[PDB]
Amino acid sequence: PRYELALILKAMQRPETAATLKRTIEALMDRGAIVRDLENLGERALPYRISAHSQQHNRGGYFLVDFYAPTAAVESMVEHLSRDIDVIRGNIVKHPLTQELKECEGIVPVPLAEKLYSTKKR
Amino acid sequence: AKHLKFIARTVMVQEGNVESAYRTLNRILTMDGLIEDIKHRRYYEKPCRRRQRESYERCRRIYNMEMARKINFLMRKNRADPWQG
Amino acid sequence: KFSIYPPIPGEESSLRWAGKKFEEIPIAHIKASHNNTQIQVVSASNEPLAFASCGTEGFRNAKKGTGIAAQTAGIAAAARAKQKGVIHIRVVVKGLGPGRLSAMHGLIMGGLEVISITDNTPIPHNGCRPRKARKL
Amino acid sequence: VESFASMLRHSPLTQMGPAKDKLVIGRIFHIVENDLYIDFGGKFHCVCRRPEVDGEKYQKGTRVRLRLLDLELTSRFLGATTDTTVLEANAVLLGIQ
Amino acid sequence: NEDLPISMENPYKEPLKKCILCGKHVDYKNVQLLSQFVSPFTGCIYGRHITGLCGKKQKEITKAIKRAQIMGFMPVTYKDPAYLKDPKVCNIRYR
Amino acid sequence: KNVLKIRRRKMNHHKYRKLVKKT
Amino acid sequence: DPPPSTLLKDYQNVPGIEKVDDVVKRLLSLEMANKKEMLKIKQEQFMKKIVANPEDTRSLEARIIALSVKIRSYEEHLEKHRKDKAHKRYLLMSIDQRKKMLKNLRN
Amino acid sequence: ATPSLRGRLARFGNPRKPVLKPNKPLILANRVGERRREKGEATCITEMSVMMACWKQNEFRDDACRKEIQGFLDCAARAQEARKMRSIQETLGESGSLLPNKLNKLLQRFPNKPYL
Amino acid sequence: REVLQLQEEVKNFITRENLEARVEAALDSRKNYNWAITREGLVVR
RNA sequence: AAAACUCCAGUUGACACAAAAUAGACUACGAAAGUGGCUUUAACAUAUCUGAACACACAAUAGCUAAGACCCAAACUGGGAUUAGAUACCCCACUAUGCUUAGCCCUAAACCUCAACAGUUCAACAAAACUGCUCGCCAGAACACUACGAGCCACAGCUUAAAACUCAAA
Ligand SMILES: [Mg+2]
Ligand SMILES: [Mg+2]
Ligand SMILES: [Mg+2]
Ligand SMILES: [Mg+2]
Ligand SMILES: [Mg+2]
Ligand SMILES: [Mg+2]
Ligand SMILES: [Mg+2]
Ligand SMILES: [Mg+2]
Ligand SMILES: [Mg+2]
Ligand SMILES: [Zn+2]
Repeated sequence: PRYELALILKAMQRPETAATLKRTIEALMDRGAIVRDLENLGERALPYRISAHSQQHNRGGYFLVDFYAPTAAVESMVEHLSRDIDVIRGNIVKHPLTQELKECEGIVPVPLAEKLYSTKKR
Repeated sequence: AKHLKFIARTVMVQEGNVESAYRTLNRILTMDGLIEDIKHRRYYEKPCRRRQRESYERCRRIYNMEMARKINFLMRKNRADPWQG
Repeated sequence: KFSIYPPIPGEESSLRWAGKKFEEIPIAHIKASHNNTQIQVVSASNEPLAFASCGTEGFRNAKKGTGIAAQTAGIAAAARAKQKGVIHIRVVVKGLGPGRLSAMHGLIMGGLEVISITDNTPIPHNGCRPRKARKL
Repeated sequence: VESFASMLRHSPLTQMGPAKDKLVIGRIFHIVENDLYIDFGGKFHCVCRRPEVDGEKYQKGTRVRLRLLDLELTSRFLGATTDTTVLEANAVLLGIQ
Repeated sequence: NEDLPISMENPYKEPLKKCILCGKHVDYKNVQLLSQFVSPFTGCIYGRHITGLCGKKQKEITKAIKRAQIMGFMPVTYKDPAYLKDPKVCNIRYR
Repeated sequence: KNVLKIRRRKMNHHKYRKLVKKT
Repeated sequence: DPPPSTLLKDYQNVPGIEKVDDVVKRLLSLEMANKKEMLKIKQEQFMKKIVANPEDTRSLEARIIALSVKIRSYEEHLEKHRKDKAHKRYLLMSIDQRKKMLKNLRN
Repeated sequence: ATPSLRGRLARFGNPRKPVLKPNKPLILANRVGERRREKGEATCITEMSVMMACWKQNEFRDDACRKEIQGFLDCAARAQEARKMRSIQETLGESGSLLPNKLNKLLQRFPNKPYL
Repeated sequence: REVLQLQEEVKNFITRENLEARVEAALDSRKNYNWAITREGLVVR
């Protein structure tokens, strides 16, 4: 099935960022994945500080990938990007649009429940 | 901690109105349900009596909301009796 | 027109105090609790300016956790702050307590100007288990 | 001879439809010093407050135009086997004649 | 006979009202929307009676909020200051 | 409701525990 | 135990499987998807090998082969998770129902 | 706006477990609860704080304490006048919040019934 | 009909030689998913 | 109030095998026990029903066996208080333990005390009264979650389970 990799790496220059990206895609191909496309979210200041493998980082580059891969590729890539230092975080998830949206007909009015108690004068 | 300071749970003073600042602060905290949580987490709350408190609070909310609905529904009826005899 | 929200290091902040930006203003810190409240004043760069407490004022176990003791501690800390040359202050409060609301009035009477009030009280997301409930 | 079914099919209410968001003309039959009760149509009268403008221009037989929400105010609560009523009808007025 | 009623549906039926997001899609990346759906100061998630949307969408957006928080797109304590000058959907009373 | 029989069983079981602790 | 590269169940009537690219055939292979695709391919193989009339799930033999493939799935899951009491109970109940229907089929 | 109670209580047709477990049966009562006090009155604390300050500075010099001692006395008198004012206010009727007596009167002029 | 979409999208699928151009193009480009919605349900960017 | 710590406390920076605010006014999953931080994997029986106390598989917390884990809480214990006395309620410190592994024990007010299946419209209290079929259970109180006997990795136990004497009540 489809797998979206959300990638958050440290703020650094285009050459080494592209090096990290190409080696990650090489790891995908080695595991046997097929990349659909690459999406750049861009560089942004992180909301909260993070302690990486060896440092702390306040700014970070957000990238996103979508690809196809088997199951074991998931864990293999998780451990790969965990051993990787340039990446701050990497998370694999599934595609939302693959879950076809159930057709909605609006919100039904909930009538107040009744007959919880018997007819008694008390 | 590692989050930035002076964004959350803040309130800016205007014209040195410290009392109104703290009033707005505790109002928003209670509307978010924070002072309640703090005073309850002072001591540990067992799951059983937690569930009991929670169910009682649900029923209390239900009864109070329905009473308020009927009060707002019947406030207009409280007027000068037109037909005395 | 007034914005209740505080400023941000990213521009723009159109409000200074004594010709200074919001960030570099000193911080008053308050640690409130049942039996005692501890107050401190620190610079923007972590440099502790003034520190005092109800115990240093000379209040006893029953009376450390009161509003009058908090007011006195605020008066003393404001005296120290005015001696060292501090006028404006950003307030930070931590925890519940009787003298919580009273420390601010104490500082004001001492002669400081609180510009903002921040409540960095501890809230655990079910992190740790507190003590067991008392049976009064 | 005409059946009640025919008279209902040609009735003013079947052509009126939903009472909400509809104008209607009416008159008053009883009026207290502070409020006035308009008999406009259907079963119930609608009680209303005297407006600040043109206060004295409200007497018996005055034809006032006004809208209405429903011809009967009711509501069912948690312990109400039969819904509480008001014996009245909510309405808002914005003109006369 | 002809004037009599007949079994028939009610065309006065008001169509079932739909929440602002009943039809639209939600993701863990629309930090703008997911910050509109949370308290600005404390970071607490506004409940259903504050928000005013259906339970399915509330569940989706709250799970997405938690995912973004743990992922890094959003903080946990303080709402992002840049998203404050946006439409206020969630009703409140303190101001 | 009343729990007198429950308390009877309670004291029976407690006395039995004590008896077994002794013997 | 079908191969991994075998395309999915649904994409068999279409004649575009040969003309389409090799990467497309690969991503259409059932090895990419979850194992329930593999399981339905298996039960189709069994029904084509055994049953005279396929496309008849109401049949006792179809129910039996479905439960057998599900039982082997649960067996593999338990062998990977020796501690999964829920799936163990499900497997036991499934074997019991399978024996019940084998009995009534023999009858 | 109100929360539903379809399958919250333990009912016969309710298959799953119950959500709510109220001690008493939940039926709309025909009387409203009566108002309560808020806390124990307190005031003039800052006034007597200034007084004690000036006292310990000037060794009980009343002609110099005049300002804050007068302020303290005036604040005590104001607080007592305010107590009398809020008392007569509660007697004449709370503004915005109607009185429980007349509310109960209305509810018993048109009460709810759980029975037929 | 469903096969044809992902059949044509194979051209969009990157590969090894397309990598050293698509990476640069993507990192040079910028894209966001953020968008809000008002009371009535109108999208706003 | 005492006792305890001052290698104490406040701000700031780095850091966990611990438990997972708000959402949740939601009522969903699981047969039950139970499950509400995030991602991935596998997966959520039976298209007549009932059905083993001759079986099998589970079975909260607590407890046991051998390694490990240490924020916090805490049986026990110690000390300080109160009390005529306090082996407790209050306070401080700490331990088994609560946690991850491979096993064992197999009990709860395990109750929503309301059996499963297919359906309909009055003793009192409680959660209105009922119909057709099916399995299980009950026969005055107490002796009795007991004795004897039989089985269990359990050896202060668990399951099954009486009898004698006494009373006219319970
Ligand atoms: Mg009860
Ligand atoms: Mg909650
Ligand atoms: Mg254990
Ligand atoms: Mg230990
Ligand atoms: Mg239970
Ligand atoms: Mg039972
Ligand atoms: Mg049964
Ligand atoms: Mg027992
Ligand atoms: Mg025994
Ligand atoms: Zn919706």
